[PDB]
Amino acid sequence: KSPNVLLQNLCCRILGRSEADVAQQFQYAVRVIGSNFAPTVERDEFLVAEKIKKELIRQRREADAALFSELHRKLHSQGVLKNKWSILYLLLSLSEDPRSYATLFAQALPRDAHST
Amino acid sequence: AAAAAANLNAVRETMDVLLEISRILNTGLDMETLSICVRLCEQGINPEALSSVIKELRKATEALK
Amino acid sequence: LWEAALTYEASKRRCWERVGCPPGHREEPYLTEAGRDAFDKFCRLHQGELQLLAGGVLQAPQPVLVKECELVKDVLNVLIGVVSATFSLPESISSLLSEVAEYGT
Amino acid sequence: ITEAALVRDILYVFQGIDGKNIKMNNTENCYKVERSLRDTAVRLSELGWLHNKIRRYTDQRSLDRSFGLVGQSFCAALHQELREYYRLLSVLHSQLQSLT
Amino acid sequence: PDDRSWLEHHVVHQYWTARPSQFPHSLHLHSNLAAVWDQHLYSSDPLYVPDDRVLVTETQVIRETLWLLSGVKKLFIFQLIDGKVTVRNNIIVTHLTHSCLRSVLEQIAAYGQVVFRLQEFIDEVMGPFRTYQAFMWALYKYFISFKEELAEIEKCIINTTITLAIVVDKLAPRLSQLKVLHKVFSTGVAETRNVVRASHLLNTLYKAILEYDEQTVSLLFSLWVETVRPYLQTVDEWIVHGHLWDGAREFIIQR
Amino acid sequence: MIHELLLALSGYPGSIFTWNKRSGLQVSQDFPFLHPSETSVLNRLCRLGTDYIRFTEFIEQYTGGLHGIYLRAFCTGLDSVLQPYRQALLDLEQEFLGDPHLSISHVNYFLDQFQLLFPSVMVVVEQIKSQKIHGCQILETVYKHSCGGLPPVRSALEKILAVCHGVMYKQLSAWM
Repeated sequence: KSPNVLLQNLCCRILGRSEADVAQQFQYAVRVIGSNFAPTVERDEFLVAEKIKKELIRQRREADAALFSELHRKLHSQGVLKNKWSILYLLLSLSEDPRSYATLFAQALPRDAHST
Repeated sequence: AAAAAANLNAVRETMDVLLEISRILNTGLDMETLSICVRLCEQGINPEALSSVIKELRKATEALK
Repeated sequence: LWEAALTYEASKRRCWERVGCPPGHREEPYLTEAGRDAFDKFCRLHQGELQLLAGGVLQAPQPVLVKECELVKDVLNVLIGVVSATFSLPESISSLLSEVAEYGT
Repeated sequence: ITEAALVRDILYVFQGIDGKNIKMNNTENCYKVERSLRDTAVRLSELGWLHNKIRRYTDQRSLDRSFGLVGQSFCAALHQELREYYRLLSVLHSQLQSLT
Repeated sequence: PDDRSWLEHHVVHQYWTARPSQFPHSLHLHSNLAAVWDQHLYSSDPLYVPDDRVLVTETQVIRETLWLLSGVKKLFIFQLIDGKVTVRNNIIVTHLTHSCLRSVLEQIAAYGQVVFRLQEFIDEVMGPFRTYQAFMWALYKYFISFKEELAEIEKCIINTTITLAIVVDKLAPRLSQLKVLHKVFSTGVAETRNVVRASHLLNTLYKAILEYDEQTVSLLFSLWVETVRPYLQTVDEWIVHGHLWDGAREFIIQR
Repeated sequence: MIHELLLALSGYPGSIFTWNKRSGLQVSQDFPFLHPSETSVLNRLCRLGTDYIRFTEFIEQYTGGLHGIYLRAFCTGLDSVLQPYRQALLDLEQEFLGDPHLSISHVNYFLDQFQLLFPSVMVVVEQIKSQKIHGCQILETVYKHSCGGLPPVRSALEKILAVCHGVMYKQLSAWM
């Protein structure tokens, strides 16, 4: 598939409507995703790994934090996920709890100190 | 063929391991929506853009609920 | 495309001879636990054995044909009395076929 | 010398068992490598040194039935915590195949 | 090609027919043990004389074993040394060293010997005694229900991989009732007159019921009824007909 | 290597781990293809299996001298306590067949829980062997040891005691 109709499928998934009932949200999606396509910051899978760890310590789950580390082992045993950093950074950003500073935690380096 | 169905095995496994990772972090995406997002992530795409659009669209299906 | 194909099926048996997530391929049940291919093949091979042990002077071809329903129609009509290429005035079917052909004659 | 041997050895001295190129040359001292990588091991070997004390203690006092209901219930807690540490160690072994 | 391929499929043809094991097998350590042990022997410098046996997989032994335990026997696994079933040590599996294999197959052959002696008893009345003849029908009634369960399990192999340690524990509440009978009938297989050979057979069951006065006890009870069955007939006959006229009798008391 | 092992720890020792009644399940061949330290771990794990082998032999004969209906009621509860040591040997093997990176550490971790249940019941079986305990005084040395100090043997021995008391309600029912 071309990427644009894949963004179209995504906007048909979250919303219950089709793309004959809305064209502003999908145009907003093509506005933001386009010209900011394909990662330009640090993309090691270790950096995002230490932040889902940070989250499961804060939820007081030590069994799930070590269950994850074996789910993290299986991704490395197979090795079929092409961008291991991105889809986990995405799932980390959409996290919510089941139930002062924070910029001194790990942040992906921006890479404007290097011409890329 | 066969080894391309063994590749289908190594993708059907990973699609369940991420499904465990999705529920322990309790993201709102079910397996169908996550299926669009993993194909997007294969092509190379900024999660800092995508999470903003998902947090935008989820803010418009609870505003038009 | 890949998650369309992802929903494929696989066997219950897991290999004791492959490790690394075998999806299995089923060791194929015994020959007396199959039939109407294996039954026909068994009949054909025994018939060919008999032909070799004679020299070709015996001649029983057709390891299949006749099936059940056509023979049942012919035997329903032989009690009226009819001739064909099956009546005149598998291989064990000759034993059952004579006992009910002679009834109609 | 390669890094892989030390990484595979050091995950066993946390149980308190010597590796191949990691040996304990003195009882009082913690686990020693047999240059900077050699220096790194001192902070990691403190864990195996501390582990030996609790493990030896819940070995002896658990099967001491003149040590009372309290003390064997103490051993239960100590042994179960050492168990949850072995849970961690099992994962760390499995994530090999060298890891720093 | 057309008949050999169908044959190669259905009948496995690697442990009763000289043809090595053919499979898309790769085997990683968890089951690759026998090759690993042979390589360990070679690295430890024998030096020569390899270990070569006919090489079966695991699930095949399971199907064979279920068939043995139902009450039919003679397979290509399990050689007889006087008629007692024991491990055929010309067959190796892809794992289990050939020595641990020896132990696990030894336990199941130890179970199979008891079923062999019970089946030879059932055979020795069909080629009457009127007590042995009445005992084999009870033994037969147990074996019918046993064989049905084992045959239905075999169908679910065609539809699933199973190993030896599963089928021993799965069939525990039947092999447990049989182990008690292995102690009771061993004194009931020690046979002058036909009425004392019936009394000594009947009395071991009579004492084994009072010993456990449980699920093996209902087995002993159902077996005891089927050999007090001739005695009730003869005692009724001695009373109401005014005579009992049988050879030396089927009742203990003589006139 | 774990199908020999999860059968060596049960009642099938093999030529590698040599069973003995003075101390069984000892390695007789050091494998160079394994890690050098792992063998020590294995021997520690092997301790558990030695007890399970001895426990089976005592149950194999049963079900004045040591014999009676009491010894066939101790064994009956000993069956039920030993059942999650049979199931936990098959379930691991089911896990191992797909996953290739898994190791001995998982088994050591998971079968650590019976090195508190098994040794505190080992003295109970050894005492009934070493003393002439076949009478009505068997229930005393169960009910004195059932108080325990550890939670597995705290709840285990009561299940065993129930069967022996159920035997004591067959004599005392025909009596009474």
